[PDB]
Amino acid sequence: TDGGITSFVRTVLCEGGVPQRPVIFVTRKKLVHAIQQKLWKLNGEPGWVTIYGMAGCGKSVLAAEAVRDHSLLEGCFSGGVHWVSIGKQDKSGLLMKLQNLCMRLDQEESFSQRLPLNIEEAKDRLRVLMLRKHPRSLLILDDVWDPWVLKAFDNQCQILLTTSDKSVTDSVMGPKHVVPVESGLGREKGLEILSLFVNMKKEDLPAEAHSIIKECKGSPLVVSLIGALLRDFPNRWAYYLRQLQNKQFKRIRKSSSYDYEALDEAMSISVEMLREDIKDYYTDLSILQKDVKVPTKVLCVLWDLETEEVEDILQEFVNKSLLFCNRNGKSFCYYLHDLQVDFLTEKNRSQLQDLHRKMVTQFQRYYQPHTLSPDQEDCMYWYNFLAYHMASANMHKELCALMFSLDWIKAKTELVGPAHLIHEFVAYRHILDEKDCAVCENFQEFLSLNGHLLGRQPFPNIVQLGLCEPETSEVYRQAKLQAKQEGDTGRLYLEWINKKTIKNLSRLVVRPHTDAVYHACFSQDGQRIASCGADKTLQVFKAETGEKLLDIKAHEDEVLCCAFSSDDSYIATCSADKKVKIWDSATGKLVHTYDEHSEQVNCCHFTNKSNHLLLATGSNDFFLKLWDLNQKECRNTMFGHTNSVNHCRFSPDDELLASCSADGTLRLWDVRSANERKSINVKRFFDVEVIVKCCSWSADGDKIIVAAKNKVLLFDIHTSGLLAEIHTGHHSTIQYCDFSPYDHLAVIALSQYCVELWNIDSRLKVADCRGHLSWVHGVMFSPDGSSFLTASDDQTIRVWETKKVCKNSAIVLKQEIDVVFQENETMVLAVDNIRGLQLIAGKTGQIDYLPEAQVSCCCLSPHLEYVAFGDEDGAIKIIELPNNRVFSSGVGHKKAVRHIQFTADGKTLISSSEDSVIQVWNWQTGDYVFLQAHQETVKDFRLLQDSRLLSWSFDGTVKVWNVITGRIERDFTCHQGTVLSCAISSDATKFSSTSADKTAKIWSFDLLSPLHELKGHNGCVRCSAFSLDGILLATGDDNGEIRIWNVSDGQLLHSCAPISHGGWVTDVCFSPDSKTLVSAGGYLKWWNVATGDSSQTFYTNGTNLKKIHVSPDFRTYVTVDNLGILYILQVLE
Ligand SMILES: Nc1ncnc2c1ncn2[C@@H]1O[C@H](COP(=O)(O)OP(=O)(O)O)[C@@H](O)[C@H]1O
Repeated sequence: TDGGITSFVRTVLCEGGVPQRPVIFVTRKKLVHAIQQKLWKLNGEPGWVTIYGMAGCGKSVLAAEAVRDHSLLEGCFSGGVHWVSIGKQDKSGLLMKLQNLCMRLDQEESFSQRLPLNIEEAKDRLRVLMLRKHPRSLLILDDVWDPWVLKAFDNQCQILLTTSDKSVTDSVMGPKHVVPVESGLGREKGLEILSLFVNMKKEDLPAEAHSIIKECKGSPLVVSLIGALLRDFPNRWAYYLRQLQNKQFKRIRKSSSYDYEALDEAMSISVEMLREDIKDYYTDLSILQKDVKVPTKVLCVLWDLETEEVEDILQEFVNKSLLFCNRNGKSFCYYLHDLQVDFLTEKNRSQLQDLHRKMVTQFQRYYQPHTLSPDQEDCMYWYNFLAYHMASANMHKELCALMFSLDWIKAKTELVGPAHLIHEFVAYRHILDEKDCAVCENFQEFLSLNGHLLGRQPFPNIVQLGLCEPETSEVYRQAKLQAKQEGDTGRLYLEWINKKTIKNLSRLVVRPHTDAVYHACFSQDGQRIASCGADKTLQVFKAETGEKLLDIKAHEDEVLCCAFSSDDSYIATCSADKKVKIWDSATGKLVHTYDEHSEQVNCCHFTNKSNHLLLATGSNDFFLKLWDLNQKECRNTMFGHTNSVNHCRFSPDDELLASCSADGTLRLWDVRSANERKSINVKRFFDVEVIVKCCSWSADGDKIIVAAKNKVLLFDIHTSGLLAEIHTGHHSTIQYCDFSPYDHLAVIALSQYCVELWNIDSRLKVADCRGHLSWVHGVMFSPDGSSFLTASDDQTIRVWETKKVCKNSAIVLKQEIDVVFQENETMVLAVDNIRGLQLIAGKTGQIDYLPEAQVSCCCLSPHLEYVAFGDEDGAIKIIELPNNRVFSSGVGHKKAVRHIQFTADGKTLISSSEDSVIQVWNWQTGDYVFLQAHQETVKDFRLLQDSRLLSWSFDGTVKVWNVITGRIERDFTCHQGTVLSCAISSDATKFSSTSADKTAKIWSFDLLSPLHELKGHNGCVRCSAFSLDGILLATGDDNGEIRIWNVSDGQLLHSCAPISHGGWVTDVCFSPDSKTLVSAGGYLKWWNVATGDSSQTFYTNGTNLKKIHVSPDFRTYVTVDNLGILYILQVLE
């Protein structure tokens, strides 16, 4: 103990969070130095310096002592250092840490306020602060337990960590180091310690001394404790050597309590010796977890006291070495050494349940769940713990109360993401949602859809998000009320009338994981399913009710795949720990481990015949191993692939093995010999690298389908020729699939949550499957094919019954519709997503179908009665609804049919395609009128006043034909490149402006020169509309920007163009009162004329809407999201 401090060393250390010294200290300079060395030994280059040793051996004090020296600090870590007590944390745990470490580094919000909402995101926010804003800085990680934790800090920093297990640096690369520190200490120091406690100096240090130390085993913790004991009772020097002689502490799990023995005792005694008023107090601290620092106030609420007092009490403890503390900024938070917690949790074992109940109670006596203003030192603590303490005390009532609250949901999420709350619902399900009620799934399924939104600022109106749930759901009832309680307060909540029609309600959803499900598969009999994922476990349920049958902790890392044996006897799993495990489908006990791959493993599949039993695995080691489960060893290793092997199914007839790699080849192996028999290069792409995944065999096993980027391919296992090729969603990437045994059906996981299954051979999508809203990973048919399952990042497996998903539902449509706000009801007409078109009667499902050659656009005749639609080949037809059959079809049109529309009167159809000619079919009579623009390709038109019709194209040209006489009454060359949207001033029509690539020029059907150009928009005005007379015209920009310009020929009224919109502002429209501008693009969003927005609410599952249909009164709406969801909104009662 002395002084090498510099009031600088101070700042740098008190800043970063480094702890100070322990009451009494003994310069272990020999190692303070040992460590320091390895630190300079990093130079500039980032590295890893690990100070490991048995728990309670000094490390944490050693670390601090290392960076407690100016010489080493400046010129090395001149930027500073940051202490981060991590300890043993699960996933959600490390998150609360990182969240903290960020609330500290960007304490200036220098890079967006609000903390990161998840590990990954925090990794970055971190990597930035360390590599700028705080460079040349050291990161001190106190007590690390798992390798993976280090890989999150692997961001070019020089990190000094401490651990009780050196093997934590095997999941990270860099010039690592090691500074071994024994578990014990040396008598001379141990003595020093005692000495400095009793105020002696080895001179008066009794005989016992040398023996006591020998008993405390050197552990500075143990010693110091005893030393604090021998100091508070100067006589028992030999009395205690006696207690320590024989460890009279009795804990369950006697067996081999390593470091305990000496410690448990030290504690046992000192504790029993506390005064009889503060002794009850220390007992309560039995509910404070390892590597968790509590703040003064958390205790005030527990004990009904105040700062000073609560601090004095706890002081007596820190002084006696029964507690620890460090600054937080005038405010103090105290921790407990790991071992001391294990002590207490064992000692006051039978009392733990009550302490967690005495807490919470003391939290309701002072606070409110949804009233914790985020300035209270204790704030955080509660959010990420109140929910735990309650469960940790088993309080069905209490808990359900806090987690079934819309208000807590908001409250918490806005502060720390939904990341935690999501875990919790799953963790505390066992106690939470009991009885019969599924008031859970509701809140659970709630946290899945709108997951992405919560915690993301501008914070969503948690009420609307709820209104969007099933009527039956509690999330709704709580949101319906929350609303009806404020009736008339300038808000107005919209309401999804047909919220019911949508929702492909799968026959069953299962939630058994804490993290993304990466795979699943039915048992041969189809009765069960196994599903492994990043929750590091295996999980097997009934294909019936999801009734859990097995909950194994499979591996010590993420699990990339799993499958059942040929007779459902075993379930094997293979992961990134490079291990392949076989389990007992029955007992679920380990049955054997095959560790031979160099890299992670992915494909693991059993032989199909109930005769022989083998297992084939693919890895990133490029090999493919065949295991003979009846042998302690591997049966083969297929050297062959160029890159990583991904998928691989055994041919029905167990003689061939298929292999699908990243090297762009499909490869057939002869099981018996294990020799490459064929290799199929996938070259359908435009040297280029392509990855082939999912790849199943056909019934007869004389064919095989495989998936590469944006296609599925059917190959003849013989000719090695290609039999069929179906392209998928424009441009994405099939992430998985699975050939069905019957009907040529093949389900495929498209890019992100969208999952559609097709019908090869007819090569036509058969049915879309909107179900998840979080990246889908796996998907496959039950053996018999009757049904299929899906696994995604929303960490849920959902069974689906095939027959039912394929029926022609009006659930999902294309984004080509036409609305009819006929008063007492809204009527939408939409192009189906598969074949015909649907006549939807919003406010009474009533879905009527109409077969057809895959239309390309729809069209309703005001009065209904006649429905018209364009076609893909340019064909046009009209069908009369009353009859719903007799249809009339005119001839014309070379390209597909875009906008098509009926004339004011019941006859004459206008329709533009993808070329210069507009068409005016005055059907019924049969006469035709053409409008040879000679232009380029009419972008779109609009039925003007009296038989006059405004047109515009990729020529900046706008025109005013007149039907019944293809005669150009007006021509304008008002843009040098593609006109995009432009409206008329409806009332009268004195004006009619445009908006092309640049800005929006508004003119007057007269002056063959635009009134005043409206420059500014830095994206490209892609729409606009005039204010129902009101003298205003809003222009929707491309990057979300949206300015409202004023009808005074040329100005620049307010630009309420936030984004801090969501990609493209494809539409707008003013209220009949010229006060409410409602925009549409990535999602709906209203505004307040002249500065500020409004009910910016309503977010849709999907996005990139196009045209938002507003009824007359602005109290009814209709739109469709790129997920085929038809939203028919209508303001709340
Ligand atoms: N050099 C030292 N001098 C005095 N006491 C020490 C010393 N090192 C550790 N201790 C005692 O042990 C505690 C710190 O233990 P710690 O270093 O955090 O264990 P670990 O290294 O396994 O994390 C302190 O409360 C202190 O009384």
